Formats: sequence, C-alpha cells, structure tokens
Amino acid sequence: MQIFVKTLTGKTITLEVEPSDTIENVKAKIQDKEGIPPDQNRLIFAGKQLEDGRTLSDYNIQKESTLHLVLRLRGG
Repeated sequence: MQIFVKTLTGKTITLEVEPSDTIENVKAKIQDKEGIPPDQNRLIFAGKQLEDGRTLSDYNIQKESTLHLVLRLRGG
C-alpha cells in the first residue's frame, strides 16, 4: 500500500506501508523516511484524528489515501 500526507507548505509526503499497519508503525516510518515528529504537528484524515492501538484499514484509510496535516497548538 502507498499513502500520502498533505502538509500546509504544499509538499506531498509519500509513504510505503501494509494495509494491516498499526497507526504506531506509520508514526515511526514518517520520522525515519522524512522527519515529521509529534511535538510540531498532528495528522488528520476525513475530518477525524488518528491515534495508537488502531490500524489504517480500521480508520477506512484505503490505498492511495491522502491524509491532511495540521500543526500543533500555541499557548500556556
């Protein structure tokens, strides 16, 4: 399975995965391949957020899927 991430700065990230992949395996692969750590952003798909213990196909994340991204928040 190939999948895609939509950054704010207009750069499409490409990733190679199994349809079986746990959301953690994808959170790992993105930082080895490119370098997108959690302390700066948060991955979105079809308005829903994506967290651990689940899989790609459970979120209905098909092959060729484009995920959005956001940033992390600001304050104190």
